[PDB]
Amino acid sequence: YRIEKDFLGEKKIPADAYYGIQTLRATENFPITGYRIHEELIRALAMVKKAAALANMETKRLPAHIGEAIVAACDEIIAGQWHDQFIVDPIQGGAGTSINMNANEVIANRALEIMGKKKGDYFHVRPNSDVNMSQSTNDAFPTAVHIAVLTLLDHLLETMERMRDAFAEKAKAFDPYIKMGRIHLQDAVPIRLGQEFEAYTRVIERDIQRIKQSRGHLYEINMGATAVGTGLNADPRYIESVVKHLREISGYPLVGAENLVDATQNTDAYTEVSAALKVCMMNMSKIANDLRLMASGPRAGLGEITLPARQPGSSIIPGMVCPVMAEVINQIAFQVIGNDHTICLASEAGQLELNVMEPVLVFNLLQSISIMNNGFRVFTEYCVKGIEANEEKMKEYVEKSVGVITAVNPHIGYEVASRIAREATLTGQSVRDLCRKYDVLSDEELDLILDPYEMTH
Amino acid sequence: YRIEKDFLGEKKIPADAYYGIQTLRATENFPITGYRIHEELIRALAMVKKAAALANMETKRLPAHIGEAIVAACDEIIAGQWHDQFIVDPIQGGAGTSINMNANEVIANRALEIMGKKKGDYFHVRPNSDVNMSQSTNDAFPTAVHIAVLTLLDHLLETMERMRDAFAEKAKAFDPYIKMGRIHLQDAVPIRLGQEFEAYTRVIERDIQRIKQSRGHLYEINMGATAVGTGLNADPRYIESVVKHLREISGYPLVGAENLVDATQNTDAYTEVSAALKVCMMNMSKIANDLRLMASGPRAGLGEITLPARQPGSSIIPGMVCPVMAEVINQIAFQVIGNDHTICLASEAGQLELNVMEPVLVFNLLQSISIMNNGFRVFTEYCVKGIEANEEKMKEYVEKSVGVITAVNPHIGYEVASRIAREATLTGQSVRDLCRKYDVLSDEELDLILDPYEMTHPGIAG
Amino acid sequence: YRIEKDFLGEKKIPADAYYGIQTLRATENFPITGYRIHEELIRALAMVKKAAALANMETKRLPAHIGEAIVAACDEIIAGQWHDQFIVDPIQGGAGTSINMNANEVIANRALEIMGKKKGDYFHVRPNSDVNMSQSTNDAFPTAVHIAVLTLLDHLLETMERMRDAFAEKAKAFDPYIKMGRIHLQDAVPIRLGQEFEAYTRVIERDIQRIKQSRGHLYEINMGATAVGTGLNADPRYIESVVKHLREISGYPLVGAENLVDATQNTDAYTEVSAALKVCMMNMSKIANDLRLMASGPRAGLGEITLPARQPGSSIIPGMVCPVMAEVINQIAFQVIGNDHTICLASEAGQLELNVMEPVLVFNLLQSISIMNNGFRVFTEYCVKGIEANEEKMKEYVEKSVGVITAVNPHIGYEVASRIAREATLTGQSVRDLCRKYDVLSDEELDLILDPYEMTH
Amino acid sequence: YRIEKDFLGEKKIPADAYYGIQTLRATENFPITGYRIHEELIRALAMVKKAAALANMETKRLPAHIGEAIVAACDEIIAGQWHDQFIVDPIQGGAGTSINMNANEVIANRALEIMGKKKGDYFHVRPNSDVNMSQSTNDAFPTAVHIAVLTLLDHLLETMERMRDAFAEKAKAFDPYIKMGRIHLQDAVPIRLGQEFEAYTRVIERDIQRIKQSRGHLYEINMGATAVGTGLNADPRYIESVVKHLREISGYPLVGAENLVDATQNTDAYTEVSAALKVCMMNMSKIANDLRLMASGPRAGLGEITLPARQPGSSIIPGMVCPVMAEVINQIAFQVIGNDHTICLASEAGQLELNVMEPVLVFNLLQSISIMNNGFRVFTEYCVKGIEANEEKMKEYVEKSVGVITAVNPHIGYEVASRIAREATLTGQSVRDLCRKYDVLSDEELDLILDPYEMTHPGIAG
Repeated sequence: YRIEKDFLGEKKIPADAYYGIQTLRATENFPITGYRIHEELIRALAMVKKAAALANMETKRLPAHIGEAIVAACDEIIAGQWHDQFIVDPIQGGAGTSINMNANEVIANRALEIMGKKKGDYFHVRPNSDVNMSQSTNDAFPTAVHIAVLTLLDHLLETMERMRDAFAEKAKAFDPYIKMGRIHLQDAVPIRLGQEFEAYTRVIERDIQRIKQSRGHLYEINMGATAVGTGLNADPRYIESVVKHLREISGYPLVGAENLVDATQNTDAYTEVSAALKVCMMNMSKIANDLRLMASGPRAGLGEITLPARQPGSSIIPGMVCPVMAEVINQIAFQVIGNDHTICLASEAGQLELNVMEPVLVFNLLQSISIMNNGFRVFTEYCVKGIEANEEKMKEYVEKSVGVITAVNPHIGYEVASRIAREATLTGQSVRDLCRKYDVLSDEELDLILDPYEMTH
Repeated sequence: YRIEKDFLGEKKIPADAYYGIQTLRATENFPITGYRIHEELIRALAMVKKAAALANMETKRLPAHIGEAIVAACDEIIAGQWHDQFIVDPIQGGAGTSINMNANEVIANRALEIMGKKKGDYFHVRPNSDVNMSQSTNDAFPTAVHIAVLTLLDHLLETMERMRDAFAEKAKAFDPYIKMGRIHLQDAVPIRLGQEFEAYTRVIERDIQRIKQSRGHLYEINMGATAVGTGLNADPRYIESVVKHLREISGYPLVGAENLVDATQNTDAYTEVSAALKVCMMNMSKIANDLRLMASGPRAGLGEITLPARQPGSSIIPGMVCPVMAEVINQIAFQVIGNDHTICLASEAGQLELNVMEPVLVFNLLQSISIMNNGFRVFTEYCVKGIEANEEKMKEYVEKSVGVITAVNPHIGYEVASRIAREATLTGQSVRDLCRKYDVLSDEELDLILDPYEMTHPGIAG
Repeated sequence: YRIEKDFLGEKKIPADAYYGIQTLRATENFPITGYRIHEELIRALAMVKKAAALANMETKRLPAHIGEAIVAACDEIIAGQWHDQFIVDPIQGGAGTSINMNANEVIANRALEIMGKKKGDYFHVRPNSDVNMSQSTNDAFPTAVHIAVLTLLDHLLETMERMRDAFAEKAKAFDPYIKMGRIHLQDAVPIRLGQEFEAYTRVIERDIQRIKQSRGHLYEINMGATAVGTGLNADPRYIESVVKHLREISGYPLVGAENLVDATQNTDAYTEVSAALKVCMMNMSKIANDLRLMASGPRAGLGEITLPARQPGSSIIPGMVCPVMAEVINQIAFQVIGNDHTICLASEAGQLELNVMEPVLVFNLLQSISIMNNGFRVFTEYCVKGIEANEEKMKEYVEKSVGVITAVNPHIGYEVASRIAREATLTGQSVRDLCRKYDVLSDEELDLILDPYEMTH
Repeated sequence: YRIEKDFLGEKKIPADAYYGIQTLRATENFPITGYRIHEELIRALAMVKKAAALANMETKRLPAHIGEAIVAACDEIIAGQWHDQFIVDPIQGGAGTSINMNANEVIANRALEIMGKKKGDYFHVRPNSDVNMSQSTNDAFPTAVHIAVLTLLDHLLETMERMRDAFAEKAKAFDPYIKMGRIHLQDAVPIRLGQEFEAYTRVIERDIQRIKQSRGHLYEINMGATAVGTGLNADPRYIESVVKHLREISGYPLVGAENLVDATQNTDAYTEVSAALKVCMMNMSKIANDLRLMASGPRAGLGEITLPARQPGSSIIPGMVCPVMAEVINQIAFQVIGNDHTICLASEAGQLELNVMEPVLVFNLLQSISIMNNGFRVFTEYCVKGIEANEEKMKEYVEKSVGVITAVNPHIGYEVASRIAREATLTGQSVRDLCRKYDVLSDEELDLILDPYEMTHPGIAG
């Protein structure tokens, strides 16, 4: 077992632990969710401390002795080694200092090991002065967040690009199938199933464009802002360097933000991304609700489509297939939305030079992106691609629908057709037979006028 | 065009206008929605200034010649006269001072008229010193709000009490009608339409109880808190009196809040009411969505019920009758909810001794209660009461339904019924006719097992 | 008094009223808020019915007799005449049919008058068959909404462009004033007031760009979609015409949307705009909260700035100036946000070929835009432009702040300065005198190192 | 790697695993958050399956040899053994069937072990037929949730009861300390720090009462509703028993809900609790924001109080101690609220006889209650109890404060004090020293008028 000390006092650290006291304080201070910070944040945090070491060696302020040990340790965390040592709670006080410190304390103790030394020999490698040199919480943490968010969004757009492709196929596959369009859930006018799926396809096209764009503002990073944006204690040479390194390390077209005070106090890049995602899920939640409708049944329901069975839907009803893949999408949407409200609240709570609510914000932000990526992947494969149509059921609905009379409207007028249609719904007779009862159009005119393939117009 | 002044400068007031400069400033300062403050708040504001005058006369500090003129003017605003004059915007800066002052400047100029003077002759009847004596914005405005909110809530509960009665009838009416219960929209086991409507009836019973309770905290009023809650420069005798009067005037069992600092800085009474309403509308929005489904018609949908036509549903489709009464309920719910978020935000934004966001809060609060009361009234009368069943459509679904096999399960055993169920799904034949094809059960027996009542009670249908 | 009839029955219309029965039904059916539909929607509705008349004459299906009377009536409503006759409730059932009908019934009865005839002579001019020809609720109403929303957004961006200009001046004006940056509300490091106002200026720059972009999707309009998107009962010639007219009439670069089924069932254009606005107000609500802080006082408070007095702030405290212009901005933000939640809910509730919740949606959407435009206009003039600084109070804060020791950190190290800073806060002595007590830097090194104008970095 | 099958096909289960195929499917189907379902739900799930076994033995329909093995396995999960095995994702399709089945497949395979068999030997102990007898997803899962929610709420109220005690002490401690009340952040009239803390104390008192009440509706449980609420194929004797057992097992005064259709389709019990919590956190988030203000320090801010340092506040600024305990409260509030929106959305999305969104609902609900209980515990101990006052800083603000003129107003009159107040603002001198400069009041008199207690009670400070 180790022992370490701080203003507050002395603390017993497990000897296996690469994490230090400031992390131990925060695990005691903020036992809130007991989740762990997103994996992709840890990776990003390591990329930053590395670029920071690299830059501090380039400006001959950090000894290459220490910096290379740090760089070595970073590279391992980047590779995915020491994640289990990041143990602070995503929901935490101190504006994300206890996250920054968790990285500082782990990268140090593992740079020690790599110098052959032992953990807690902070003398050789110092969390504050060496790992975190030229840096504050207030530039490292967000710069990480920016890179994390970007990586996840890029995963998202891949998954969505695939999802769009999936819907697009079903557009083509179902293009020739005729069905009843519904409006207020009331039977309206003929439409082809495939036109509905094109509709889905295009809203998704748009979601992709909006989420793509949300990234633009993230490419700007506040590195070398230090405390407030003033960039005190940072050498412009370090600032120029640490960015180029971050650009190389990350593989992202990052750029120093033109105003550092601005990029340090404003959280609008995040609210913007969340906003784009919320929109996305509103759309998808709807499309989900549609599929669940059309798949209602299989007898006392619309029964226009069928979705791949993925599990026994019920515990007591034999032969129960529930639309569970859509359902999960619905539920995800409810998350993302609720998360947006958290994000927004947090974004607003900012005061003067710093927003201290960044943690819960980022927790929800990153969560939102991940959840969607997962939901979409499973939904693309397990449900969407496997959707099948009941054309005979769908054609039947057309053949027994008053609503076809919307085609006889420009010859007979809305008033003469409204009365024929009110009579047909009540008596339950075909529209054709009530047009021959009133003798309002001829039979050879009805064969033409009341022909279902009027969707194309 | 009369001229008035305050420590900022001078303004031209129309001479017709009973409202003063501080109101003019606010109409310039906050031209935001250009709505007018709720009618029921104006009434309440007048009730308060009246109780305040009455109390200030009773403690021999306001001259009876001025107070009675004020009381007279209040009584008219209560009766519904001078509402046109209230012209400040519900969304406004200043924590609701510009509302308080719009009541002060109108009650004064009309108490003037009533004592034979002319408007603007403030020397005699003073907005600040007389109308608003023993009072701050921070006690008059909320105390009004509390009375307003209570009156509207009481209208609401009457409307809902009536709505629950409406649903309850449809529970009884539809009690014998059998249909397919749905689960994930998939066909499950039989249920009677009336059981669904009892479900609606009871959630509403509960909504009523929650909204009823939300009122408790409103009965406490902070009158005589003055600026901050310390109650400084206000006489306990005035505080005791002004409450007593407000109780008589309003009709409500109001009580001075035990802690005035508390009742002046905390807005939790309001967030509490909103909360109760949000819950209410979640439930109703659901019930609405149900009805819209069950009325999916005319042919390509469930078609289990029909809701009264109230208008031509569509402009181009002949014969379209839409569930527009339910639809409006859905839309209201979305408001109430969004409003709760506004309310909550505003309630949280409080700092130290005062919450300055009370206006938008109250705007949304009062709006929510009103729009609900209205939505419910119209929905009760023009939809719920007029709902009818398609019992032959509903019974048909049962008769051609696989899930019915759960009811004849204990008399055939799981093995023999697993095969009858797999056969009925494939062939698509009724399970009754597959029970006498196999001749596992008698016709009389099947009458008793596939009884509307028997398939839908706890027990084994035997 | 007039009398009119429909399936439901006979109705007594005031004789003065240009509105018909279908409007009377809806005023009875939906006595919800008793507001009136936005003025700018009425204007838009008229622009549409006009383009529709014009197009129906061009395709020689509407008699020029009737159409020109309609066009005449439209032109007056456009000019702002008959607004008082639009009396249906913004929150209403029927997906916005009762709005469409209110226009139909007013434009007809006023086209009658302009033919010398009398109201209720629907025989001459028919609400359904003539005013509303080639049209459904489901294309007229949204196409209007699209034009309304665009006009209001354009007003908004003007107002905001002006607001940005206002902040930008204060950036320059306050550039030389030094103050204490605060972080978690704790005193941190020097910053210039003007850097704070640049921060405000740039977040606003960004808001403008996002709101500008939100418009793109609105330019696409679904005109000639009719019921469902299929475009049944609409002649492609009418479709081509009615757009070009709408483009000319409106003055907007409108375009027929590539898919009509898509633009008829998806409400993502609206959720997108709301989203952009919500973000905007999060930012502004913050900036507002900042100003109210810095203007706290005037004695027991920060007292770094002063805002124009705009009214007696209090009823009993003499000499009370409250930051009421900022406060109203805060309150507006709370609206816009809550409205976004309404909009989103409504947008999601869509089912199959139509979203029937469009009304409350549009009510909140249009409201949001208007409220902001108003709030911003008043806030730009009445508060922002008049903001004044208390430099002597702000300089004083610098001169008595431990936080200046962040500048002596790279020479002394974080550990030696953390102890000097913990001692100075407790004892309340200057940092200089505790650096000469420890003799850790010379006096000529402190004159340089602890010099406040380190913000520039 | 054992092999299992159901009507979809075959799967390879690790042999270590007590979980079955239906759980494996769901872990594949719903790899969403990769969180695990709350611990307290697992406990509850086990309590239910136990009461269910017990009841099915008591009604002579489950063999005692299987039931006791089940009961044994439940008791272990209750005791906290087999939680590792619960592996389905809180956010999942299927309305919480995959949770029910994860309990069924684990309790079975471990009841097997306990009757000497091997896992996968379902013949003997069957997930569906035995573990889940007399039960559907739609009664077991919610009944669990109800018990879970109750247990966490009871932890919450203990924590809050303690929190209110904490604030209440600071009310007493700080009762004599005078400071400037603020209004719109502008200086107003004197108030005592302790009055502010009593305000906090009482809002919390009220939060407790609201959360207490939210529980009432949870005590009603839908056990024996089976699929839809009709309760078909479940024996009233089982229903009477299984409740009785759940009451003993859980400790809670549970009761069979009068209407089972109602308690099966309505989710208003949950929206009600969330609502109460949201209100709570609005209040706390405010109180938090207050404390952060008053602790704005060290020099360039209010500096009226100090909160216990709990960590180095900053990484680059030496000496930075931040109000991190309050900050965490703020952040929690934002969660709870956002979660309420998720909950509400989900509650509304219900259709007809079942709400299939119950999982995300419950995930957020349970999360909200937990994170609150934790936030409060740590905030009570590491912040509230350790708060200290800067009474000389606070008294100084009073002594150099214009608003103090409201207190010496009745003894000088409005005319003479209007001029002393305009002079004190300009010159910046204390109003006490301007009262003896003009010699309008004696020093002894000023002691009594500018008394901490006198400036802050109802009355006239004389």
